Amino acid sequence: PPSDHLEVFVNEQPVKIPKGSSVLQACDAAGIDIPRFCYHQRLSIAGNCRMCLVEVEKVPKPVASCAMPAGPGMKIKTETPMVKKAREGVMEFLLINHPLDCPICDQGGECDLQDQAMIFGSDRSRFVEAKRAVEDKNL
Amino acid sequence: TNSTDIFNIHKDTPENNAATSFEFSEATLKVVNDIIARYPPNYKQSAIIPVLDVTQQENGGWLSLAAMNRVAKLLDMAPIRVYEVATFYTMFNRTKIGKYHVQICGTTPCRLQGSQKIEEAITKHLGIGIGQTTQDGLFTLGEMECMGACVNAPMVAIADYTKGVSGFEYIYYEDLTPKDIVNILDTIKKGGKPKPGSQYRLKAEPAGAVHGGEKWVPKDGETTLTGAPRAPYCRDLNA
Amino acid sequence: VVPTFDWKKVPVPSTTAKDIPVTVKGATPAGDLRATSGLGLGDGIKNHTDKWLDGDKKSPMEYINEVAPIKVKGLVVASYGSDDPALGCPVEYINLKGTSLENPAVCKYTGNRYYSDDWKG
Amino acid sequence: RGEHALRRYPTGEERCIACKLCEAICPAQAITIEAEEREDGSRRTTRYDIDMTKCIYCGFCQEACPVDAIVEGPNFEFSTETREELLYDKQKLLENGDKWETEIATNLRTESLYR
Amino acid sequence: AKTSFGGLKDEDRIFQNIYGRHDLSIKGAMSRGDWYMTKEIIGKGRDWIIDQMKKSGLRGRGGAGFPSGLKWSFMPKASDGRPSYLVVNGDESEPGTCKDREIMRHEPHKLVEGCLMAGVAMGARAGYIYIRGEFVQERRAVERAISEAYAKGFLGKNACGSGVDFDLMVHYGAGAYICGEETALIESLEGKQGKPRLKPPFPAGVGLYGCPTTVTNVETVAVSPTILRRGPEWFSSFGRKNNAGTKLFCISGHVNRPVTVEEEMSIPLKELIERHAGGVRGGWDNLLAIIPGGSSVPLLPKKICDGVLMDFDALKEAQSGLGTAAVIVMDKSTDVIDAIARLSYFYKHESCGQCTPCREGTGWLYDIMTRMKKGDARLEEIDMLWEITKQIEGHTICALGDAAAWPVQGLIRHFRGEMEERIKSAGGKKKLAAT
Amino acid sequence: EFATASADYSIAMKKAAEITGAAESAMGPKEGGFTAGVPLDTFTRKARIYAPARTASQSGLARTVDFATTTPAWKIEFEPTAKWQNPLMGWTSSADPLENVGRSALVFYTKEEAMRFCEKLGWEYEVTEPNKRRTQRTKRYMQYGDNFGTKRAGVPDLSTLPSN
Ligand SMILES: Cc1cc2nc3c(=O)[nH]c(=O)nc-3n(C[C@H](O)[C@H](O)[C@H](O)COP(=O)(O)O)c2cc1C
Ligand code: SF4
Ligand code: SF4
Ligand code: SF4
Ligand code: FES
Ligand code: FES
Repeated sequence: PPSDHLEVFVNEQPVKIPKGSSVLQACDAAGIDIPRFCYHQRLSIAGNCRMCLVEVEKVPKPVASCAMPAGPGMKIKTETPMVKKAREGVMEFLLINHPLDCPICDQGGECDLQDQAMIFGSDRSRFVEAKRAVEDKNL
Repeated sequence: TNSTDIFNIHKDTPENNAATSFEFSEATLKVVNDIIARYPPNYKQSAIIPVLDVTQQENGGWLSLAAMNRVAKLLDMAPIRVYEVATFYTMFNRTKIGKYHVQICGTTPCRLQGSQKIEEAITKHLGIGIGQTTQDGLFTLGEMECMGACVNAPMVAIADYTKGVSGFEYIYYEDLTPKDIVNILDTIKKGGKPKPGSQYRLKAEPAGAVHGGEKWVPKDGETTLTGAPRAPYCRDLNA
Repeated sequence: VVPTFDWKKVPVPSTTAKDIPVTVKGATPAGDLRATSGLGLGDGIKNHTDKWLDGDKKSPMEYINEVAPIKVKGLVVASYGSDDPALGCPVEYINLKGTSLENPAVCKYTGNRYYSDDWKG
Repeated sequence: RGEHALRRYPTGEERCIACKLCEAICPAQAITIEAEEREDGSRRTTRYDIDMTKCIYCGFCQEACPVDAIVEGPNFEFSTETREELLYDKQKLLENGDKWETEIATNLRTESLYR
Repeated sequence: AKTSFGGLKDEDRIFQNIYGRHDLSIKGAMSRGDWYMTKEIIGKGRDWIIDQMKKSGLRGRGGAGFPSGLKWSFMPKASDGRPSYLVVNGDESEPGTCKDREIMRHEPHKLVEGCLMAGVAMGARAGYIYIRGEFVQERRAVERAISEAYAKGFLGKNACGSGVDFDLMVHYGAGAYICGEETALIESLEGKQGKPRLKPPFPAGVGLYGCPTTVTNVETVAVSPTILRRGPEWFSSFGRKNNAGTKLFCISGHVNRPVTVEEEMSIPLKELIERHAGGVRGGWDNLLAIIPGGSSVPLLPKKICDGVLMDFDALKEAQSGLGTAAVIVMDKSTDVIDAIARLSYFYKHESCGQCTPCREGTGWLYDIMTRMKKGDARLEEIDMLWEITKQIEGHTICALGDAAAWPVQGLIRHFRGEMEERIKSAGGKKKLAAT
Repeated sequence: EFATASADYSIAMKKAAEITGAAESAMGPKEGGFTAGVPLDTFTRKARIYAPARTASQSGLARTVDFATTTPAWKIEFEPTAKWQNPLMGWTSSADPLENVGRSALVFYTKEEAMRFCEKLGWEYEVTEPNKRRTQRTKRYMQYGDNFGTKRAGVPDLSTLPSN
């Protein structure tokens, strides 16, 4: 085979991954668990939550690691100041319209949004506007 | 999303329910089948936006649940995809409107030219605000974003639904004052045809401007392309 | 080809079918599935309020049913449960479009009911 | 920090919404809660017990409550002759709140400036 | 090399009938030089047309400014099993921009011949034109030109008697500004909501129906036959280096003579406005601010505008961009916070809602700007506003998030004193009730 | 280069586990239960050595065997004994002394460490190997570009074009 396993660098550590793997899968093979909301292993890739944003060398923008394929010799950084600022900003955008519903919500205690806000987000908000309200649906 | 449509879910009405019937006429079905042939057969779903537009003139200016379900059956796609497309785009009305749909641009290049005074004139004359229909069922007032007529700002577009698909007219009326839009509305109400385009010049050529949204002030100056048009010409493509 | 399935000819045991916990109108459609736990089953109690209240005492659900819905101007309302926001619940933003006096919207914290005559209706 | 009590809104609806935060924070494990949904769709408790002989009277449950439903009221004179009289269920705690509501509200009008 | 640019002659303008003054049929277009020597140009070859378009220095007129010759060369050169598609962008929903309306309404045969030239240059078998749904008469005129070009055998099998096959079709939208983005336009053309795809993949690799596809602007497509006939050296003789050619400019707002006019690139703003448009309403000293490139680029104040050239590599160094070269002029009677607030409302209204920062933060930007217009804010909320724009920008799927952040950045940068004075003087009517 | 959790006190925990003389301590079977001083019928019960799978409600992987070298994930669990309801209050009553001691306190880095603890204490054990996650995606939707590929409906036929 023409080198069916390619080598990438995650935080200066060499990682061998199968071909066609994304940046997120290379981060997972390096022992790093990237925060995510829309990616799933069993579903198709969407790339709309913007929580999986990491930094790749010679790219001026944060890339979405779930959707971006991993190229040969790629250098991935997951703990630079722009990655942490990106995570806090995306979490702040996720929380401005969310209802203050954790006491009455059934996910409280096993919530991805709560735990990811505790770990990768900030501790304050600066939002004092009115929120979006949605009627419920019968399914 | 537009005006007049505050719901992104279906609300049952005696006029609008699952029991309501829609069917195409012969000529409209010919038009729809001609639209479908523009696209590959295995990608027949590409034809949804023009077909839904034609269905909107056929039904009388708005899409009902029955019309959307008929379009879904016609293009062999699930109805939820059709509901997605119909709720995504601004021109698709999903509630019953009037015979003429008056849409005014409100974006900043029209706003500097005094679109707010034109809105005030329309509301003082017709007696309705944005998102409303008159009690006679004649006019529906709506707001739009930039319509690509900014050098002739401020402008109004008016949609004609009184003649069905064959006589559908979407007419821009540009370089307006309160008097111009009042006259256009009176001309439509009296049964005449108001003049399309700008009310004080032909096209986007250099002439005056509406000063303060109340008065056209003509101004002379340099105009290009005033001479004879250019002759055909080609260089020697060989070497 | 692919014949339709008749669900109306499917048998359900009568002991099971007559014991479905359902809801009155409130915050749901009337008649949908009501979640229950096992408490009170040994004492034969199928009602929510009877599991902790004994007697002909006035229940909290009968208290909130006597307060009429409140007319609010606008499309969204903020519910605190008090005049002072420090003394009430976390703020709840409740949709008011599509609402009337007959079908109002209810706060999930307080049970107060709201409606608006502003959604072109 | 005196005798525990359960509170209502001025309408007469319970403030408690069965979030189980006071049960989680309780270092003595003196609280036992069960819940299901009420017939109008509301999220309410069916059991709310406080073992007053297990309680340490810390007030952590009062801090954890986001709707001010459980409080420690101003009562300290509640000695009994049997220990079964000190295993409070939900009905007695609501009765305590209905007894002490005006005093609790007067106290909370001052203590809300600090908390 | 020439140093002073502007004052383009009438004999060098590409669009000789941009005002619709002459006959609009195919005999009038063919007598004015359109459809001339098309078979001879096609017979030169694909590589020849690519090289000639590369040498002209023509950049993308859609708003980004990528070189058109290298972009057209991204298409594959051989056969793998899939056909190739040309798609031409005639959405033009940018606020201030009304040049493609004129090209589609008054010179459609230039657009059709350019579609043929670009499709031959990229190996494309079929073509689609995505016209705006609000442009009904423009769509009718384009379809008339397409029917006329079919009736003379210019489009179809054995196109212009050259042996190459090309077909042209008309699609139209239904009122979404986001459908001007490339992959969003493909998604709407495929029969879906106009929500952009993530890149990679790229449309020249996987585009419409999974096939190689190039999306190009109407004005980019239409100038190509004149460039091929009159030469790349003629086209590159206008404007600065790397900034070649002529450009349609739309001047709107507080201007005595608003106009869509063709002019040489690298012309100054003051020259472009005082001539061809009658100057600023009330004199040049009554100028307050100018947006030089539509709505997605930051505004400029009076000091930068007096001297800056309308150019790609000149507005960018002035912390702005050329964009679509749509010029919006405000005077000293303008509330510039109110104008940028209505722009924020536009970007809130036009968000497609796919990704988190655009969908949630455009409404937040609009709320903050609405509070800033009345002065009901705090002074540090301005720095918060800058931080929120930096949180949206560069963090989204497509470039509408950047286009939503950029006007607020320009407003803060050039008029922070106005915002601070609006906050401070609002307390002359709000703190008299607190005491 | 070597950097495997090289910024915390766990470096000072991995060594101090390999100090010489103390890294080779070993006892015979059931001997640690004789000196533990707990009743000997406790060691007639059965134990399970297993690593618990990821919860279905969340997507994070921290409490799994993926981070086995970083965090202790192997557990020792016992079968349940009788429970009943209190007649006065309804609280759940039990007589099991090992009701929460394995699930709260006993965690191990590897399977063999938990086996060694069970062997020296005298518990009979069964070991359950956890199910391995699969990372390779399906052929359809393998990459993001397969959402928009030609596998949706095939290559489009160009037979509805004008001039066919
Ligand atoms: C929000 C948004 C709107 C756009 N609208 C248009 C448009 O109306 N017309 C256009 O030609 N390009 C538009 N574009 C740019 C296209 O994505 C694309 O870059 C351009 O059409 C390519 O044409 P070119 O040949 O000039 O490079 C838009 C881009 C974005 C992000
Ligand atoms: S006061 Fe302390 S001991 Fe009493 S119920 Fe609250 S947390 Fe438990
Ligand atoms: S008393 Fe308060 S904290 Fe305790 S369950 Fe009820 S709402 Fe939650
Ligand atoms: S930036 Fe806005 S328009 Fe673009 S994909 Fe994201 S939400 Fe949609
Ligand atoms: S996980 Fe949501 S953008 Fe990648
Ligand atoms: S701003 Fe009104 S047409 Fe563009």
